[PDB]
Amino acid sequence: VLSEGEWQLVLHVWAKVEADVAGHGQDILIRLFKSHPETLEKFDRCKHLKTEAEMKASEDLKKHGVTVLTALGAILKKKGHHEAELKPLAQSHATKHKIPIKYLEFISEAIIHVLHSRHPGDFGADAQGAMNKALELFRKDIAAKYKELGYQG
Ligand code: HEM
Ligand SMILES: O=C1C=CC(=O)N1c1ccc(O)cc1
Repeated sequence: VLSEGEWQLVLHVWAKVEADVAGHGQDILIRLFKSHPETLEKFDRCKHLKTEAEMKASEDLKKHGVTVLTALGAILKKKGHHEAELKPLAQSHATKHKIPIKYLEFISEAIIHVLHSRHPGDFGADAQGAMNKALELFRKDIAAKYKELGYQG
């Protein structure tokens, strides 16, 4: 469980992300695809992205990144009470997109990299620790739901 202070650090930095959801979403997905290129194979329209500049110019990539950050933001604002928000995400990610927990670890690392790149002054050790605990709780709860739906990935 997170402390109230740890939640407040997570939501403080999240309010910075919300100043430019699209740009943060682009940088997070570009970092994910650069660091772990196998992840580009999870959506057919993304095999066409061969350069960083094409990734930055893709309206499709930018809209995907806003959808990710919008859903994750709503989950983090529930401060752990996120069953109703997490269930549908687990359903689609386990049964349709087939995203393994290791790929949710990859995108978590990219989220931490971008938040520290853009907001170092508001993302020091305590804030990084709080965000890492919040993303750990997200991945733990989503994996339990994956298993309830019969997906062991
Ligand atoms: C913080 C983690 C993530 C969140 C909150 C998130 C959220 C979402 C949401 C809200 C959608 C649209 C609704 C849906 O189908 O569920 C979506 C679709 C999708 N996600 Fe994720 N996602 C996450 C991580 C990933 C990762 C790591 C991958 C691939 C490696 C991925 C692949 C997909 C695909 C292929 C779709 C459908 C895209 C489309 O049809 O245009 N997701 N995700
Ligand atoms: O799977 C792929 C390949 C490239 C791309 O943009 N995505 C994607 C990632 C996360 C997401 O939520 C939606 C789509």
